[PDB]
Parts: sequence; C-alpha cells; structure tokens
Amino acid sequence: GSHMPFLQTIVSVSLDDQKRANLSAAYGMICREELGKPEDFVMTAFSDKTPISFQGSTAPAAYVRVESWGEYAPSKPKMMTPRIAAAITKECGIPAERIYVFYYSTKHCGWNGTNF
Amino acid sequence: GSHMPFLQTIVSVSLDDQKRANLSAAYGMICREELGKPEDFVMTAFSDKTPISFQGSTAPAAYVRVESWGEYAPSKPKMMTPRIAAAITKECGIPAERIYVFYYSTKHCGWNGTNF
Amino acid sequence: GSHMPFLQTIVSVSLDDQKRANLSAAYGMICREELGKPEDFVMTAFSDKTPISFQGSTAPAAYVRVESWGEYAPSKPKMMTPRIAAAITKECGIPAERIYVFYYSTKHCGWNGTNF
Repeated sequence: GSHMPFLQTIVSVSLDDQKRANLSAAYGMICREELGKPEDFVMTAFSDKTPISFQGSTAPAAYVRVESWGEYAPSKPKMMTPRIAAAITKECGIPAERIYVFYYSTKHCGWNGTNF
Repeated sequence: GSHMPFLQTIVSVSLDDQKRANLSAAYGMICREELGKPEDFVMTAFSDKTPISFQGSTAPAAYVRVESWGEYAPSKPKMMTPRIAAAITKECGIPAERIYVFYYSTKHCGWNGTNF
Repeated sequence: GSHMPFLQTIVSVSLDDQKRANLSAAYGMICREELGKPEDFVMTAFSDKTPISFQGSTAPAAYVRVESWGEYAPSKPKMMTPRIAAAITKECGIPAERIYVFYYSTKHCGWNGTNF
C-alpha cells in the first residue's frame, strides 16, 4: 500500500536537537503503527523558525507535509493526524487549532538512487 | 469544492515582518475572492533567503506552492496566479518572469487534529 | 508531456555558492536530457542546513521534490533519480542510501503571471 514515508515539519518556533529527536521518534511510531510496516524507515525534515501566518495571527503555528509511495488507505491519514498534531503540541506548545497536516503520494519516488 | 488553503512562499530575497504581513493580507483576499468562501481561513508560510536558480541566474526569484482540500475548479488557479505574482512583485521586487506558482490538492488533510 | 520543471533540494549540510551553482547545472542537464526539451528552463531552490532524520541517524541526508506541469512518462523519473542522487553525492558527500527523490505534477501551474 503505502511506502517510503517522508514528513516535512514547518514551524514558526525554534526547535532544538532534543525536540527534533523527540519528534522524529514520535513520527516513526505513528508511521509504523498507522501506515503499515514495522521495520519501515521514515525520513523526517524540520524547517524551524519559518514564519507562518494563520487567522490573522503570527503566533506559533505548524504545517506538516506527509508524503509516501503509492496511495493511502483512506482510514490511515485519519488516524495519523491527531497523533502528529499531539506530538507537535507536546514538543512545541503549538495548539492543535494552529496545526495543518496534508498528505500526498506519488507512484514515482526513489531511494538509494533507484525508484521504488 | 476547495478548502483549507495553505500557501508556501519560497523567495531568495530577505522578507521582513511588514512584507510578510502584506503578503499574508494579499493571499487571504485572493483566496477568499477566487477560491471560494468569504469567512475562509488561510495558512501562509514564508521561507525567505532561500537561494533559487532560474534561467542561469540567481537574481531574486520566487516559487509558491498552493495546497488545499479537494480539487480546483479549473478556472480558479488561472485567476489566482496573476494576483499572487502581482503581490510578490510589489512586496519583493521580483519580476513576474521569475515567479513560479504550482497548485496541489489532496483528499487527506487535517486541522485541529482531525481530517477534513 | 512534462513542462516547467521545479526542483527543491532540502539538505542537512551547508551548501555554498559553488555547490549550488554545480547542482543547478547538473539538474538542468538531467532535466533537458531526461524530461524532454533542450531549450527548457528549470527552477532550482536550495534549502540547506535543514536537519533531517533517517534510520535513527541525523548524519547528512537529502530530500529532493521534483515538480512539473502535466504528468510524467513512466520511464523518465526512473532515469532521473540516479542522476539527481549522483549529483548530490558529488557535491555534498551524502551517500545515495540517505537520498530521497519524489516526483509530483499538476495541471495547474503558472509563470510570468499566467497559468500553463
């Protein structure tokens, strides 16, 4: 079904190494449990200090882009969002009402120099 | 039709708070008038100082990624691009010939910890 | 077929001007030879110093997002990935096993203030 998951987290707050490590840990679990495979591997990029505007405010907000090969079973993104958002709230203090999560997928994506 | 619009603006110039606030204002109008709903809310992320190369030049250029739930009525992106590009030119001095705008959408996207 | 190609390169290492210029040169060739048209033009954005986690490690890794108008002939992404990854390894020392490349496309995308 879904493979090679990549998450980009864009946040207006500053993150440090502990918080990125904690986020990567959380995302990895969420991906393993909700997206499919235990032994899966997950790539996780953090763009912090990125100003974000939302509802007329620049208070801390987040956007996460989830990508993967194939296409999603329609139940899985529903299960993932509240976990992703909870993990962002815990590590970053950003309330869920200022967190956007979008999921995309493709048939074309490549790793170790060879497409899936 | 189209919901929960997110714009990421990637620019090679430096932006300050006034210019991001002006861009967020402009995007909000463009989204409300062209994309659908008045009371809509719009998330707007600014990655400035990001080097961009184009036509063999690294002079100031821009890329904007527009995302939203569902799929676009085919007339709306056509209407949005010239407004987005005009707003970037005004706030950033980037000529329209170095501005790329791409639109994506998904059926899976989530807010306040719950998918749309 | 495929038009207006945009590449975003996200790397956890620092890039300098020579290395971005070399990457933009390489991407341009790869796009011209594999994606379609000689006289094509290619936009290339570099987000360096972006922490990335993968397989439990934050050693240097890369993610590249390739975007373009239309949709891909299914052979072309297969041909592009190993070139993109080779170019990243050469300029950045990142081994191919920590390089992800994803390809997306849209029917809606705009330049010089007018959609394709």
